[PDB]
Amino acid sequence: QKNIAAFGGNPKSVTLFGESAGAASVSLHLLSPGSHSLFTRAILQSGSFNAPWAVTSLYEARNRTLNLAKLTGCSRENETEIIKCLRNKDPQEILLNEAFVVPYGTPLSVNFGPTVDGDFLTDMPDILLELGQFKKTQILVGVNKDEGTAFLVYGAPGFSKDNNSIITRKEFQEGLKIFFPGVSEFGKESILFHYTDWVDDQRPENYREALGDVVGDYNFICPALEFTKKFSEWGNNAFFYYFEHRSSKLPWPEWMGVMHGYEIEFVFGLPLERRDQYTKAEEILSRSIVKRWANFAKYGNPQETQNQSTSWPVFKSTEQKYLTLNTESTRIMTKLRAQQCRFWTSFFPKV
Amino acid sequence: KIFFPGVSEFGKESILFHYTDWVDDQRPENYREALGDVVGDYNFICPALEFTKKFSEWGNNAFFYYFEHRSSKLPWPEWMGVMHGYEIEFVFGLPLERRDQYTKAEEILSRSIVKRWANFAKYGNPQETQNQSTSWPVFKSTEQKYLTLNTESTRIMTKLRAQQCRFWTSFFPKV
Amino acid sequence: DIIIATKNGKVRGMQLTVFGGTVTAFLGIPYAQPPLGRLRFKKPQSLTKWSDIWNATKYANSCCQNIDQSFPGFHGSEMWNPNTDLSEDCLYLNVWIPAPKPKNATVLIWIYGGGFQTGTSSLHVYDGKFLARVERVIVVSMNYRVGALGFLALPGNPEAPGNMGLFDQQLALQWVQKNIAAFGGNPKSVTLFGESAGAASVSLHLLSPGSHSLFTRAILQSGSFNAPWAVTSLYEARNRTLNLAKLTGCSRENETEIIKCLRNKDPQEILLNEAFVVPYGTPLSVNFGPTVDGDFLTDMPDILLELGQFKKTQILVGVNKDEGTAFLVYGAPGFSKDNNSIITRKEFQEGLKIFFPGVSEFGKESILFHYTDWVDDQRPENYREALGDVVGDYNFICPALEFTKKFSEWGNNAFFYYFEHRSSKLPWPEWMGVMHGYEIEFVFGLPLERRDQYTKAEEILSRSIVKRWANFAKYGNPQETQNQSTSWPVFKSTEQKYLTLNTESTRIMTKLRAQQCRFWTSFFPKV
Ligand SMILES: *[C@@H]1O[C@H](CO[C@H]2O[C@@H](C)[C@@H](O)[C@@H](O)[C@@H]2O)[C@@H](O[C@@H]2O[C@H](CO)[C@@H](O)[C@H](O)[C@H]2NC(C)=O)[C@H](O)[C@H]1NC(C)=O
Ligand SMILES: *[C@@H]1O[C@H](CO[C@H]2O[C@@H](C)[C@@H](O)[C@@H](O)[C@@H]2O)[C@@H](O[C@@H]2O[C@H](CO)[C@@H](O)[C@H](O)[C@H]2NC(C)=O)[C@H](O)[C@H]1NC(C)=O
Ligand SMILES: *[C@H]1O[C@H](CO[C@H]2O[C@@H](C)[C@@H](O)[C@@H](O)[C@@H]2O)[C@@H](O[C@@H]2O[C@H](CO)[C@@H](O)[C@H](O)[C@H]2NC(C)=O)[C@H](O)[C@H]1NC(C)=O
Ligand SMILES: *[C@H]1O[C@H](CO[C@H]2O[C@@H](C)[C@@H](O)[C@@H](O)[C@@H]2O)[C@@H](O[C@@H]2O[C@H](CO)[C@@H](O)[C@H](O)[C@H]2NC(C)=O)[C@H](O)[C@H]1NC(C)=O
Ligand SMILES: *[C@@H]1O[C@H](CO)[C@@H](O)[C@H](O)[C@H]1NC(C)=O
Ligand SMILES: *[C@@H]1O[C@H](CO)[C@@H](O)[C@H](O)[C@H]1NC(C)=O
Ligand SMILES: *[C@@H]1O[C@H](CO)[C@@H](O)[C@H](O)[C@H]1NC(C)=O
Ligand SMILES: *[C@@H]1O[C@H](CO)[C@@H](O)[C@H](O)[C@H]1NC(C)=O
Ligand SMILES: *[C@@H]1O[C@H](CO)[C@@H](O)[C@H](O)[C@H]1NC(C)=O
Ligand SMILES: *[C@@H]1O[C@H](CO)[C@@H](O)[C@H](O)[C@H]1NC(C)=O
Ligand SMILES: *[C@@H]1O[C@H](CO)[C@@H](O)[C@H](O)[C@H]1NC(C)=O
Ligand SMILES: [Ca+2]
Ligand SMILES: [Ca+2]
Ligand SMILES: [Ca+2]
Ligand SMILES: [Cl-]
Ligand SMILES: [Cl-]
Ligand SMILES: [Cl-]
Ligand SMILES: [Cl-]
Ligand SMILES: [Cl-]
Ligand SMILES: [K+]
Ligand SMILES: [Mg+2]
Ligand code: NA
Ligand code: NA
Ligand code: NA
Ligand code: NA
Ligand code: NA
Repeated sequence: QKNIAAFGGNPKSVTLFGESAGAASVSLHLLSPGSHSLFTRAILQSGSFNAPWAVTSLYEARNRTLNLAKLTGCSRENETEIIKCLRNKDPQEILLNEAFVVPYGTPLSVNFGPTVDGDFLTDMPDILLELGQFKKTQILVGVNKDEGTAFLVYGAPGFSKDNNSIITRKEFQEGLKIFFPGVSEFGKESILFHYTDWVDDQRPENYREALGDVVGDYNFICPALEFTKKFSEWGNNAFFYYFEHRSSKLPWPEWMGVMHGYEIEFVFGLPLERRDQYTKAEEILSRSIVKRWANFAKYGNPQETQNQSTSWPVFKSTEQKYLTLNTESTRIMTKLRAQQCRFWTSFFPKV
Repeated sequence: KIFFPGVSEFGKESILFHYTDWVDDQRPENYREALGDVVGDYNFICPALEFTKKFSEWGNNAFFYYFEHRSSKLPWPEWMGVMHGYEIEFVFGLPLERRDQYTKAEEILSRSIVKRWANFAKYGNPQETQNQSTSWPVFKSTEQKYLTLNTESTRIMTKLRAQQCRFWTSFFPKV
Repeated sequence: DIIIATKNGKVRGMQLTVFGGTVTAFLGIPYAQPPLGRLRFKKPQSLTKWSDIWNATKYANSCCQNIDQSFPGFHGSEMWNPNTDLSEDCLYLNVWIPAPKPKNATVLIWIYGGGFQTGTSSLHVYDGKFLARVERVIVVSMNYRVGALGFLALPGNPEAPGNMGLFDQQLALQWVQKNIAAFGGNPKSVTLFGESAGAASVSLHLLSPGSHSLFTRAILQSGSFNAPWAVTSLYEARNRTLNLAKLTGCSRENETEIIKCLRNKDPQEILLNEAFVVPYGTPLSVNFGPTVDGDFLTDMPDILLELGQFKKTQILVGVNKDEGTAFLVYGAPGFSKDNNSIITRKEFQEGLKIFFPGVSEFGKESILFHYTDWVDDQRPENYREALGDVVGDYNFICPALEFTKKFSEWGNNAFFYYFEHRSSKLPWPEWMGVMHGYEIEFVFGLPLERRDQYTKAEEILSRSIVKRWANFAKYGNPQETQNQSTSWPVFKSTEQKYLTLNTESTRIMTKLRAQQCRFWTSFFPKV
């Protein structure tokens, strides 16, 4: 705000964009009254603060601060004395102990993250979202087709980047234990139930695909769609995309599909670099995404107006139109993961 | 186990789960009341409400009532409340018989139900038009208005057992 | 040790433990010159400034008032009596703030009832510490003058212009605009709330142009200014000021000479005579209350309501299931807190005489007629229940519903509740049901105190009401969003949806007391 005019920029036309925790951050700036006047609009790539990894409760937070003290020989009496001790520790001694403040972590553990501090965040963010207490502006929100797969190779039994990861029923069950460690037996059976009614050939990859869907729907896609619904109910324009292109250069194996984080290079326009070995179709998809992001930032409308492109409709409650981003045919579709999200959003929270 | 013998372990836990989140005093009758609700919702009330929704979606007028008066003469004990089958005597007008030991309020409730059933039969509209009565609204998808039948205050209400019926009607059949 | 710098100087507070946490309480901060001597009966004058640290560590003097002596030793009446010294030196206010000091907290300002004749901010059931702890709001409450000391009127004469206690309230709201940021509060997010005459006061601030910029929204618990006890006409007002003079040996010639005489009287001599300025009073008499003064209130409030001349904002409005019963034991024949109060037809008739003394014979028969068409068993309590319904519908429920309709017709969101839970601890007997004033303890979160012998279901109902009031104040929408709760719909003309508050099943219902209110609102006024 203070300096960008000197570089030829317009402080009145600032768009935030971010991916994963970076997207959850963009979403919290839409909520924080101290950020309201520092930006114009927002773009959220695979993340939002209502994802179940994004915000730590006060209770877990103090428990984690105190466990960190026990581990560093910093358990004290005066709280300000705990911190003063902690300031004397070598940064390495703090990093080494971070993983252990939690009794069981998952590959998506966020040990130290946003909290309701009464300053940045004045109330529980789900309450602010629901009651319309956020900056009124346009948003662009999206997710990748295979969000969940990247995490399976960081602890799910029977998975591996170096084979096809065909797993059994029993391995799937063990995998729900790895990803949902605090959850009751019934809570875990209910997941198995929703995701294993096969249609239907006895395909060997049934369980492998189901486990990636479980992880992506719960952690990324359903919270993104739900954030988008509630936000657009207060009258602002929203645009939703489903990214479904697997990079020709992806070094992870094929079963992992269109992974978490692998739209970013298209957004930054790396395939525009011809001397770089992306394909021609990839250059053109990146060039269209670049123009759409740029139009959204400048004009609040992510259209590509010159090349007979598919027109991107606004996302509303009720119709829930979204746009697919791929190398062949750009399509408008409706009600992404409708059945799955009813499960995660209206049933599972009760569990 | 007695009421859902063919049902999986998970199917049965899901019932326990929906019906035992207590609100909340540790009341000793919690489980007794929950088990009667389970049996009535699954077997009678949710299928009735669901039949009424689907039928009225094709354009016809429907009227829905919730009967909540316990007969002063009921020989079953009190914990059983407003039992299955014990509206019938009000519909047939037995309490109209004064020499029969129903109360005055019961004679009047039966007399109003008799007139409503009769008007529905003759005129297709179950109103009691002469005695400043509550007007019975048609039941539609979306609003789901229904009328309560009782001895004190006749009321229009909406969305009977909404949460319970979402369970029986959209989840449980999958089990 | 907690010291805050105000515009008028430093104040010191004290810390309280509440549910394993801390709240900081500043009790007894002055907000005006003591209105003594030549200032008796005048508008509150602004306060000078102190050098040194003002100690705000105990409740202050309550204002001069007659006391309820109908049931000595009985906690049901006596919990409403003042619990600090009575004095004309009573213009003080209280502040409860969360600890650690909040950054920009919403502010809730409580205005007590008592008929404009009684009441005090220091009562136990108005202690703001529970709301500050649980909801992280700041809670403010003030004392304001009541009785003749607060509402004597010779309209247009600044020695006794009328509405002085409403001006006392107004000046405390200004104190909050100027000072609350120093305590971590947001002057841009202030909600008024009040019960009974306190609610009627909140409603008059929605009408008074001098209050428009001192608050954001309003909550009205069992009261509004269109209730028939809430506003005195100019005619009754002068008659009452002059009768008061006859009684004190102050009848004079020059009006300013009447007031000067009255300023020499002992406060007791004024209190003693207050009951007699009226030829026949009822248990709901308001001898000295709001008037159309041309200053606070620029026209008859029913005219302002009807023509849309009020602050545009959200409101939350509600009533209790048995508003009328508390008043029956203060003069209705055959009633008693110590028996079941089964009364006859003839006692009911005598009771209408006690409650509607200026009303014609036909006016009284019309009431009997609307409320005694029995349905139908010859139940012995028919007449007892009918008389409480009469008193509650006329005085509280129908004026509240009517205020809510007219207000929401000008485009603002309104929420209406019907409170139907009888406290497990109620010391009044059962036939009195869900009495007037006995939601207040749920709103202030007293049952959150486990060591206090309310039930578990009561803790949970209070916790949900607390969250709803807090959300309304912060966000203008009284939802409880986390616990699968019933969603509270806005009240509109036409549908008239309202929410029930009870321990079992929270319900949305429509058209509360439709038939009764047609009677009170469209027929009875003609009588
Ligand atoms: C895919 O590989 C996994 C991962 O573990 C292995 O990596 C392989 C490429 C292989 O070279 C192997 O030596 C290495 O350990 C296999 O899962 C393992 O299966 C064994 C049974 O031998 C289990 O006891 C192991 O605990 C399990 N390891 C882990 C870390 O879970 C997996 O079976 C294989 N799948 C195929 C080929 O379909
Ligand atoms: C309920 O009590 C009233 C109130 O008056 C009485 O309080 C009682 C508890 C009792 O001890 C009695 O001594 C005391 O006076 C009764 O009303 C009274 O009824 C009498 C007839 O005896 C009338 O002449 C009185 O004027 C009347 N008193 C008042 C102040 O109105 C009432 O009858 C009783 N009702 C019951 C038991 O159902
Ligand atoms: C927060 O509090 C305790 C902390 O216990 C932890 O001690 C830390 C220093 C760290 O090393 C961590 O791994 C360890 O768990 C949690 O209680 C644990 O759970 C077990 C259950 O078997 C208990 O026996 C112990 O109290 C403790 N474990 C061990 C091995 O000492 C507690 O669960 C946690 N609260 C949460 C997650 O809500
Ligand atoms: C206002 O004016 C007179 C005031 O009369 C009153 O004198 C006061 C000092 C006080 O003690 C009060 O009790 C007394 O009533 C009212 O007229 C009264 O009504 C009677 C009817 O029987 C008349 O005979 C008298 O003028 C007077 N009564 C007595 C006993 O002296 C008048 O009604 C009132 N106006 C209103 C209420 O609108
Ligand atoms: C603890 O010590 C700090 C810093 O040394 C001091 O300022 C504070 O007053 C003390 N607090 C408590 C709670 O003992
Ligand atoms: C539009 O088409 C031209 C060629 O016809 C091409 O060079 C370019 O990549 C396209 N522009 C955008 C923004 O997609
Ligand atoms: C209507 O009211 C009359 C008396 O006023 C009564 O006798 C009768 O029971 C009522 N009729 C019906 C149909 O309810
Ligand atoms: C206010 O409170 C403290 C007591 O803790 C005292 O030191 C101070 O002087 C008091 N002021 C008075 C009594 O005026
Ligand atoms: C508090 O919030 C308001 C808006 O409701 C804002 O204008 C104000 O300046 C804020 N003050 C702070 C954080 O001190
Ligand atoms: C009466 O006396 C007052 C005050 O002493 C004086 O100012 C005023 O002019 C007089 N008014 C009338 C109407 O006689
Ligand atoms: C919500 O539910 C929790 C327990 O599940 C309970 O402790 C609390 O009283 C509730 N919160 C509100 C605001 O009602
Ligand atoms: Ca976490
Ligand atoms: Ca006390
Ligand atoms: Ca009056
Ligand atoms: Cl199994
Ligand atoms: Cl569709
Ligand atoms: Cl509804
Ligand atoms: Cl008669
Ligand atoms: Cl209706
Ligand atoms: K389920
Ligand atoms: Mg009171
Ligand atoms: Na990772
Ligand atoms: Na890459
Ligand atoms: Na029978
Ligand atoms: Na009273
Ligand atoms: Na009480």
